[PDB]
Amino acid sequence: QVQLVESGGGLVQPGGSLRLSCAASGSIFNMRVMGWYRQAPGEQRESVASMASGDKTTYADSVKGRFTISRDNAKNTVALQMNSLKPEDTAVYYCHAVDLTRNGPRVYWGQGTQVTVSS
Amino acid sequence: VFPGERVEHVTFNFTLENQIHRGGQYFNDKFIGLRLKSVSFEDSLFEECYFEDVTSSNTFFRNCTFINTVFYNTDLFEYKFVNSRLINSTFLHNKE
Ligand SMILES: *[C@@H]1O[C@H](CO)[C@@H](O[C@@H]2O[C@H](CO)[C@@H](O[C@@H]3O[C@H](CO)[C@@H](O)[C@H](O)[C@@H]3O)[C@H](O)[C@H]2NC(C)=O)[C@H](O)[C@H]1NC(C)=O
Ligand SMILES: *[C@@H]1O[C@H](CO)[C@@H](O[C@@H]2O[C@H](CO)[C@@H](O)[C@H](O)[C@H]2NC(C)=O)[C@H](O)[C@H]1NC(C)=O
Ligand SMILES: *[C@@H]1O[C@H](CO)[C@@H](O[C@@H]2O[C@H](CO)[C@@H](O)[C@H](O)[C@H]2NC(C)=O)[C@H](O)[C@H]1NC(C)=O
Repeated sequence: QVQLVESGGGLVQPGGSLRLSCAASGSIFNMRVMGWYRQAPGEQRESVASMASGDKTTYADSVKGRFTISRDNAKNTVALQMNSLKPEDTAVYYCHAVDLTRNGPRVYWGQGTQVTVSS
Repeated sequence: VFPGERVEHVTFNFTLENQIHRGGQYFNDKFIGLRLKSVSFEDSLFEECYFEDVTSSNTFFRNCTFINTVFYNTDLFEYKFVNSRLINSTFLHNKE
């Protein structure tokens, strides 16, 4: 078990930004550091983005010019830079970690944080 | 196709154009950045396997017993995945 840390919820205006920072500690072995997902009222988690491994990234097309990911492995953290926050696009944001250890793949999820939009 | 064997962290980082790879055990697989076209896996097994990025096209999985497999970024969906036994399989992210 790797302990994950969630943060950064609350109201932000469109044109403003939030830094939602994933962090983890314990049993970390060159892990794929936590990417981001959006949980809606309906049972489902939309992918947002990930910079979890190497210096490369995959962002969802649905978050083009909206959600940017930057990673600092030396810290075991991932920062989601939320921008272009159109008022209807609210969600609970989640950190999704993947364990790449000797016992094979394992995954971890946080409880998520709620982001809403100020106007 | 030739009968597959059991490979520890095969990490076959080269692209394949062969049709089938019938026979598979693949314990602790570490496939990364492989672009399959016209490739199939039949009667294969995967335990603690990991896929990083596969731009699979026209490739499907038949009689594949995944167990504790994480795919991260892949092109695999039910469309490209034939009926087979899957347990504790996760699809973190997907591509268009
Ligand atoms: C994926 O793997 C995990 C762990 O290998 C599975 O979790 C286990 O699921 C079984 C149900 O199939 C549950 O077993 C429970 O374990 C307790 C432990 O004290 C025991 O009293 C009972 O046998 C009870 O049924 C439980 O959810 C969990 N058990 C453990 C020990 O982790 C999981 O089921 C696998 N995924 C799928 C889809 O089966
Ligand atoms: C793909 O696999 C090849 C072969 O294993 C890797 O090439 C090796 O790189 C190492 C480390 O520098 C060398 O010691 C070897 O001589 C190389 N072998 C061959 C056959 O070229 C290559 O780095 C891998 N590439 C990726 C992207 O993982
Ligand atoms: C799907 O594959 C499994 C094995 O990968 C087949 O079951 C095997 O059948 C042979 C028959 O000689 C047995 O010796 C093995 O012990 C079986 N293994 C398992 C895990 O059951 C099964 O028949 C295949 N089914 C189809 C429809 O292709």
